[PDB]
Amino acid sequence: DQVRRCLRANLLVLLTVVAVVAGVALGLGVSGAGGALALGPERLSAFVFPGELLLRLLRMIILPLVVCSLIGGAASLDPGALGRLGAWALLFFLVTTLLASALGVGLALALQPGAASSKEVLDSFLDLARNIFPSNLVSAAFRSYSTTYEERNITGTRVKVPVGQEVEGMNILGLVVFAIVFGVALRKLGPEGELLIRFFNSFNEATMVLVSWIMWYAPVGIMFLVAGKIVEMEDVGLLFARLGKYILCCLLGHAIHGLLVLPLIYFLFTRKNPYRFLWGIVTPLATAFGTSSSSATLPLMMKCVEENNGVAKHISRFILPIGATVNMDGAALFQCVAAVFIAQLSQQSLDFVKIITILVTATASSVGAAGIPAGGVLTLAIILEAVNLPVDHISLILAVDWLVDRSRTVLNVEGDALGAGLLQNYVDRT
Amino acid sequence: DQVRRCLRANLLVLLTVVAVVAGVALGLGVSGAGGALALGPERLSAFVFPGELLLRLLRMIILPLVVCSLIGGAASLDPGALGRLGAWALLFFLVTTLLASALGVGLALALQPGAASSKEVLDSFLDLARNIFPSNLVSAAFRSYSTTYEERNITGTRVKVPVGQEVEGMNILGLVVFAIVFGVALRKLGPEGELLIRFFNSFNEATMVLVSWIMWYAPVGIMFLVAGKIVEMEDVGLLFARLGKYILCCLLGHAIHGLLVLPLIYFLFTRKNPYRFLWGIVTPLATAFGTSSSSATLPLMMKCVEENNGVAKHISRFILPIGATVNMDGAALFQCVAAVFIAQLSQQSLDFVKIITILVTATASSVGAAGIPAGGVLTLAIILEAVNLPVDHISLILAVDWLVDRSRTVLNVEGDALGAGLLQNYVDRT
Amino acid sequence: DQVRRCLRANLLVLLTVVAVVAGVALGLGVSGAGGALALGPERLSAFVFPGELLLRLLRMIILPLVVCSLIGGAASLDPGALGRLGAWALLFFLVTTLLASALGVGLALALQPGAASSKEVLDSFLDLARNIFPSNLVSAAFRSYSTTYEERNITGTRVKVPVGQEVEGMNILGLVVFAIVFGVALRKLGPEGELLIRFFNSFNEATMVLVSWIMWYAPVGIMFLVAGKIVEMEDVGLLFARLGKYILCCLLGHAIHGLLVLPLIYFLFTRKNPYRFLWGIVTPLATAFGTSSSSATLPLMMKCVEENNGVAKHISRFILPIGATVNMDGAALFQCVAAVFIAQLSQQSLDFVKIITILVTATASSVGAAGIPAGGVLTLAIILEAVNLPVDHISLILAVDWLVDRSRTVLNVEGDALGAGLLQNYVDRT
Repeated sequence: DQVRRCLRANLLVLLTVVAVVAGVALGLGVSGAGGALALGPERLSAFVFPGELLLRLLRMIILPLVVCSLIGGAASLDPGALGRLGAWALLFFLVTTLLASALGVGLALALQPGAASSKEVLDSFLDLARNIFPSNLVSAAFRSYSTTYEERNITGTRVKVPVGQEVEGMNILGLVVFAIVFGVALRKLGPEGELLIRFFNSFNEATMVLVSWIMWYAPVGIMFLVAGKIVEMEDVGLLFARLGKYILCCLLGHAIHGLLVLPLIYFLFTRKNPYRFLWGIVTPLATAFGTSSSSATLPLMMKCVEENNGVAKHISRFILPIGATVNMDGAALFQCVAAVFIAQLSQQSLDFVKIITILVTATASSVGAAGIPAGGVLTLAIILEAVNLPVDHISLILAVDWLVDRSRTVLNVEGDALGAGLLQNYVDRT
Repeated sequence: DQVRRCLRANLLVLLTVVAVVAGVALGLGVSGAGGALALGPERLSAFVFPGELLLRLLRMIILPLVVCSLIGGAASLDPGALGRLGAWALLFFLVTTLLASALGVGLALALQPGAASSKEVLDSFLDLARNIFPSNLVSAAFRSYSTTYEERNITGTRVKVPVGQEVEGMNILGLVVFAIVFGVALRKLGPEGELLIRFFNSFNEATMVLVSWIMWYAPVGIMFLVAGKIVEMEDVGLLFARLGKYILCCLLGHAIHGLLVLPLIYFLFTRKNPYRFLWGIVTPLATAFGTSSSSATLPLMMKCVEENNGVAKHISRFILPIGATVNMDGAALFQCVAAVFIAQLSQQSLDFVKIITILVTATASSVGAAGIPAGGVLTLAIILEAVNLPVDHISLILAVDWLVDRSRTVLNVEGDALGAGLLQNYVDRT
Repeated sequence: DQVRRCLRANLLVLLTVVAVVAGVALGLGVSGAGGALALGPERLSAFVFPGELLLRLLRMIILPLVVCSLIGGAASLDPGALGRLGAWALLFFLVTTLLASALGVGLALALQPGAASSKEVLDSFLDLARNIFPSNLVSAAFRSYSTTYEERNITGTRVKVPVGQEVEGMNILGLVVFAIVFGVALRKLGPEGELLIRFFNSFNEATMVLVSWIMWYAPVGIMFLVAGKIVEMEDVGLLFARLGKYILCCLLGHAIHGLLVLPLIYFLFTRKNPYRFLWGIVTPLATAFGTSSSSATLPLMMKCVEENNGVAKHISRFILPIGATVNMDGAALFQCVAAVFIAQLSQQSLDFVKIITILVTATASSVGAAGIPAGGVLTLAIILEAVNLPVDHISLILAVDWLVDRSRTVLNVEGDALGAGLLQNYVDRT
């Protein structure tokens, strides 16, 4: 009786969990021989080919997406005409998202999950500040700046001077900055520039449907990508231990954040115990753990914040609906652990500017992730292509995304709940 | 009395036939010395320079044209709300255009006209399936994917593994696929995405006027291109024999198609003799041979299909006006013989995926060719740039385009006439 | 009392003159040691880095600016429906701007200011005519055509044949030509193509505000650019002599033009003495020298042309407001002396086609310069990037721009004043 009411509703989720559980089985059926006994390199990158085609489609789409959604979502970003009473709420959201992402990078650099087994001088801050502001906007859709060294035989015979050249791989770091600045420009332009907001916001909605079609293709690509990814490692008992250490490190980041950082930020200004606040708001967190979505939590959260932890009733309907779309600390933890776990699963050595352009671009991507159908994974592929990491390891993270999701939902509501607790103590004392 | 009523009406056609007949004369006046006695290579590519400038202008225009006309013509492509009663007519049009193009490629590979006188493994189907879906959309306006080989000294000392890189020459194969998918996306988006259809369909009409100006320049370019093309061959009696074999092979393809393939497709389902149908519709084919245009045939064809070969009168006003713009089998023959005659006039060896991306891109270009002023030749330059063939041989084909046109018009009306004969036998039996 | 009425009004001009006068002081404070005693090349291009960031931002903006302002300003270019009675005025404006620019190039090639201290054959007119009409429009936003030579061992063993390749650096020469032709196309398209004029003219006004923000950043960049530019020369008493010879040559070009060329053009057709005309129009030129702006001159100029040098009263309100925005001979002198002074300040040897694409692109940029905030300097950076000159010397020209501006304003009003004197003698004789 439930063959056309349950399976038809979430057919894509059943299809991708069948494709993952038959992707590990196909990879084990190839690894029973191995990566070189069935067929060698002449057909190794022809068995894994739909798992390359999915990445071709995703890299095709993240060029219109991050430059047409940021223009339409920074031209519709209101200044303090929206209210300076909730601008401290936006500052709190940005600061706690940056602290969440920095805690994720720090914890998955300290615990080091996945690492079980060119020389560039420290002035590559210049190689990032030349990359924020690109030289032109058509040669910043496929290639970025990079400084290489040489010898000129001056002052003796050997000295290392840097020379600059634009090498391949697009810069999403310098194409979200132009998109943000152009969105602020179209907001400042007023009613003369509404045609551009309508054009760039009908172009973003004409790309989300392409994401819908690509995610409908994505079971086949994720099956062959998992199959090609657990064969190339030539080890199955080690990769599941690396995934277990990844889940342990990300759950530890969620627990450490939501039990010691946001309580400390609440205690530093309110100077009342935040655990009484959390004991008031158990049941919205208990249903956010339940349904694993921050949309069905918001009415019950906006209700239950009133009776126990009494607020002024005009900020809890103002910062809470913009606290479940803008403030997402759990997605910041997931992007900043699941993109320094891939950097220790392929040994890319994680230069000190890759930390900055994995931290600020996952702060600037947890505020607009939950509009995309597969939001948290395509917005991880964006920050993987922004630091030139291998995107092919996205399927070992999409395989264990449910264990992380069921405790990732609660941080996104805990953040703006403690923001509602914090912002009421800047108006009860003036 | 007819100096301002006849010459002013078709001045471009008189100008281009004067420029062709003075292009062969100028090429013969240079070949009286030859390609190296007047001036050598220091001024050989300075005498043929306007015939290079015309190709620069055409390659400039086929980037906005095939990506802004396909979006506007696939967003205005109606689904079966247009009618499933004539969706078998569209399937018939696509199948007979593919069969016409395959017959053209097969016949001009078998008879081999024009051939009178890098190693890549058979897995370059991967090099086309990586090219359908490009990696990004700004680096697919000038460069396409291509797999090259090397040696890695593994398993012995010598093995041939493929490595990938994006080499120059744009991919029109993977820029019509994104345009088609984006047009279907803008159709699905409904009334929120009408601004993009108006933008991309005012951008296509603001490029057709550039085609009008370039075709007004085109006499000078075609004169110097013919002059440079019959000098470089260093032979005049052989090139006219190759053009004669080209005209013979394309006329043989038209005759074989319109007398043995579409009759066979009609006989396989209706099982009545199609030559009685053609004996009913002699005179619309006889005036389509006359005026050499499928626009002045359509009222007389839509009339004469009724009285003799009686139809249900609601499909002959429905599939016939969409059978003279969409179904063009003669243009498919002309594109798929005149682009494997250039591949045997310059020895490009015609790899087995170039047959596929000369067959499906001339099936997908005979449905939108007759809106451009010089439609059948610019849409041949498109499929020449899609397979990296030399576009410079377009002027030996535009020189003999009248002998092919006067029997190319009749296939485009014979196709939908037999489609009207076929579709009436899927409703008289239900 | 004047701390919030004078300093708040022109804060950017005070900030940039403080940044220039503290840019020469910082450069002298580094040159007290020199370019290699404080820190060598490992930190020489890290002290001059904001003066590189300003050039990165300017090269980012001149790609949307010159292709979105020319479309919107050539689609709003009226044909002779504006009037053939003032089309000779537009021809006069174009001819005197070309003569002004040619006099500037000739005078700063003859006097040779700043010159105190690859082989390509003369057929690089082909390398410019292949660059006017680019091969495609996405690979003409960052790279242009360039012919290099080789040897093929034919006809002996050594001969020099040219081969072509697209090398880096965008072609603004071939991206204003497509923009002009597209603007004429959108004008011809009529009311079907008003959406594109509104899109490309709301995109140009959404880039002028980015020029406003970049010019607000520009004090820091111009301070560090002046500081890095007077250190690298390793000479301070010579660079100020080169700037003095630059000011002398440009003032000599202004004086020679406005006292011997436009008087000669007036005398060649009217055959009356133009110095009586100038003695009538002393005081509009005397206030144009005063306020240094051609906007506050136009009412007094349009008044004072009537009473003394009597005109037909319908051309002095028609060609004078389009003579203070379109005709700017002083800006043509400044662009065509200040871009062959940089070519003699860095020894780029000034090939005979760089004269043509520094002359016609500064004729085609003095007609739309006075809409940009820093118009005369960004429109100099455009023509410096169009000929691949070093843009880094823009700050030695922006430092002495006031001495040139106060006598550059008077040529832009003298031009259309003598045009009003000229055009009245093609209607008083018919």
